[PDB]
Order: sequence, then C-alpha cells, then structure tokens
Amino acid sequence: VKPKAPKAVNPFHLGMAGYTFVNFDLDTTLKTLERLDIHYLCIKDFHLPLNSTDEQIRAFHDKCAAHKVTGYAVGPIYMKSEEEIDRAFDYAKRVGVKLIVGVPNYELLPYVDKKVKEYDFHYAIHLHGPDIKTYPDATDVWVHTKDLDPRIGMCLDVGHDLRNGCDPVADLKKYHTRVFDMHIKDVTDSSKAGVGIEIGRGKIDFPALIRMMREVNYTGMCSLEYEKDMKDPFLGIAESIGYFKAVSDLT
Amino acid sequence: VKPKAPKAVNPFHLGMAGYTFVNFDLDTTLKTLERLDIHYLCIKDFHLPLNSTDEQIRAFHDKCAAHKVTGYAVGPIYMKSEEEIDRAFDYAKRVGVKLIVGVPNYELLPYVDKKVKEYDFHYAIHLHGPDIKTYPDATDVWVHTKDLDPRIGMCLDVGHDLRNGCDPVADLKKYHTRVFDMHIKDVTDSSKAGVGIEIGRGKIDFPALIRMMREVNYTGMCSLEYEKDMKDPFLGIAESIGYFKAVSDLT
Repeated sequence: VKPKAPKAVNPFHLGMAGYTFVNFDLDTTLKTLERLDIHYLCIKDFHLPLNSTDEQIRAFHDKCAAHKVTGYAVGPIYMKSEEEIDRAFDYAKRVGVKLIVGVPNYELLPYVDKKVKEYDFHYAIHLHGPDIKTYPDATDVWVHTKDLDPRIGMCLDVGHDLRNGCDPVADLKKYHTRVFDMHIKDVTDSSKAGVGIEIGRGKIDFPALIRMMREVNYTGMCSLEYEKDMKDPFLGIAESIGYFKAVSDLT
Repeated sequence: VKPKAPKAVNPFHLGMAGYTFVNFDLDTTLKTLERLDIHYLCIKDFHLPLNSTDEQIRAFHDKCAAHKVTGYAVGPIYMKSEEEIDRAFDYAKRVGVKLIVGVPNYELLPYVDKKVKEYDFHYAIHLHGPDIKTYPDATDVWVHTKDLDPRIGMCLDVGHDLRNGCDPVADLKKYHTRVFDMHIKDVTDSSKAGVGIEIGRGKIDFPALIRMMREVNYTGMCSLEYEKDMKDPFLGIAESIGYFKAVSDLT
C-alpha cells in the first residue's frame, strides 16, 4: 500500500456565497454545506434579515455552529443612501463580523470611507460584469477605491471579471492589496454572452487562480456563487466543489 | 484574456456503475448522468430485467440515447449455475453488449470459458474486498483466470482492492491484460474497516491511477460505484465526479 500525495497547502478558505441558496432556507443551506465539508457562509438577508433581534442572531449563530459553519461576512448588501449604509454597518457589528460585501452607489464611497474608520471593518465591493453599469470589473473598483481608506476594496468575482473581458488572475496580481473577498464560479465565454456553468466545464483558469492566490498570499474566502439551475442547483454545486477541491489539492 | 491549459487526454471513458442508483428508477438515473455529462452506464437488472421483451429492450436503448447515454455492459450479474450463465450470455446478446460484469462461483469458471468462446464476449469478474470469501482482490481473480481464455478477467474495483490491503495502481500495472472494467470509488482506510467516501476525501491515489491507465493504455470504462448515502446520494455522486474530472484533466 502506497499513500497518495499530501494535499497542497493553500492560504485561502473555501466558502459559499449566500445567493447560491436564494431559493432555499437556512436549514437546507447549512445541511448542504455540512455534507460538502464547507465551513464558511457569507450571510444574506434572506437567511438573516437586517432587523433580526439579538435572540434571532444568537439562534442563527448556534444553528451555524451546529452544522460546523461560520458566518464570515455579510452581503452583498446594496446601499443607495447613507441610511442604508448606517444600517448595514450596525447590522455587521450586531452579527459579529468585520467584513461587509457591498454595492454602494459611487457617490456614497466617501461615506463608506467614514464608516470603515468608525467601525474598523473591511468593505468588499461586488463587481458585476458587463451587464451592469456600476463596478463592471476589478479595474473599475480599483480606480474608485485606490485613493480611499485601505479597508475598502473588492469582492473579486472571477466570472463577472472574465465576462467583462478581463483576466481575473492578472487582476488579482495587480489588485491583491484591495481584494478582501472572492466569488468563485465558472463561465462559458469571456464576454457578456458567457453564462454560468459547473466549475471545470467553463473558461476560468482555476489552476492559475490557485497559484496566484499562493503567490500574493490571499487569506480571504473563495466563496462559490453558483448561478445555474438555481431552482435545483445541488448537483451543480457539488460537482463544482469537487472540481475546485481537486484543483486546490493538486496544483 | 489568457486561455486555461488544455485538458489532458485519457484513454479511458467515465461511466456510472448501476448499483449507485439501486434505490432509483432508470428515469432518475439517466437524468442524473445527463446533468453530470456522463455518457456511459453499466446496466443492472433493477433497470433492465433479464426477461425484458425485445420491445422493452428497444425502449431502454431509446431512452438511454435520448439522455446521451450508452449502456456499455451488463452487470454485475451473480451466477451460481450453468443455467444462470446461459441466461446472462443470451441477455447480453439481446441487449447488444459485448462485455459482461459477473460474479460466477469458482467451479463455474470453465463454463464461463466455454461461453466466452461461443459468444466472443469479454467477461469481467467483480472483486469484492475483505468481507467476501470469493474474489476478494485483483490477485485472486488473476490466479483463477490467467490460464483460461484471454477474454476472462476482472472488474478492477479500486476501493475493494485497497480495503483488502492491495495497491490498486500496482495491481493495474501487473494485471492490465485482464482488466476489462473498473469501478472507481474512494475509501477511508486500506482495511476492512475502510468505508466509502466521496472521491478525493479518502485514501485512493487517483493521480497515480490516472497516470497508470495512460501507461498501460486502459481503454475501458471507469464507472463510479458510489456506496455512501445510498438513499440520497446525489450530492456525493456529483462531488466525486467533479473531483475525478479534475484529476483526469490536470494529471
């Protein structure tokens, strides 16, 4: 009997983005993560509403822990006014996280700056690809944040970046000092016409991504945001996780 | 935009072993393979009974084709008398396959020899690991077949082989001339106490297996036989397929 090769060491943590489970309750979400050996969840309002009580927040944490899951950040949370920003930062504090994934209107970036100073939280702007005018890609988030507080950056969405015609691995190399979260997913083309697909079936260079994360020592989460078959996504979620685990282990 | 590496070329074909779906009908089985991009199914009696009519066989083939699946072999079929052997070979011919996965009593091996000559079919004996007295491992199948017709060999079950304390990659190197089918699966230990687990989570050295299949030019099927959570196996089936696809692509 000959032991297989040791699995490679990686600085990042595997998680799930909450939108993957937009059509499912928290019970179903946590049970699925548990079965997939995934220990991190980005928290969405459809699982933990912003006005949840202190007791409801405790109950959320306890359920997460019972399934060996940590809620590591909140969002994406879209923010179109200072009041929404105020509410999002207070919610993060109440939930006990220090990372907020957000989509603030451009004119509100100075206010986000004020709030990251007040709370000492990181704030990761979710880039959205070529269908959306604001924050289409990693460069656009960079240009809007590079002169602001160091705690403001991006949720590097590798799929949307590639669909905008950008190399997400080269963007990670350039912009790593402001990449605070990541959505992993795969796409069928490096254009607006690219659609979501199971990880490994599409165009994203995962081996390159994994090597680059090691090279820049990315220590955040790589959170699967699976946007295919969203009314019955389980088979695709699990195949994508398997493929990504293997790339993580063998690269 | 930089294209990812071309996927590696492999001589084998990815399939599914029918026992994976012992608790599910053929519709559910074919739909699952279709969604997983799997094109080969080993045919079990609970999906296509041995006394199925000619019309039922046609209907089976048409349904398989509609889901882009080929039924590539039949079995495993346990055989404890010459009559059962007679019935299995005639069934294979009626179903239009040339490979039978079987478990014949040892004393019936001469009759299997007679039947492979009569029909010109390959016959792959499913080895069963340390819990079962007959055909516990690849060496035992080898010793019982090496002097018989060249068309009689083994369904190399990598999980059961490892649980018997055997190296399935070294067994493949030794015995490739008589490996006509393969069950892929993973296990938690190289002992009787090893249980099934998602591919990649266990002890089987898949990269080594893939390199060895290239080295001996194994052109048969690697059929997933998933024996965990068998009342709700979908998540584990899909993770295992993802992991194995990645190993196939990147090794």
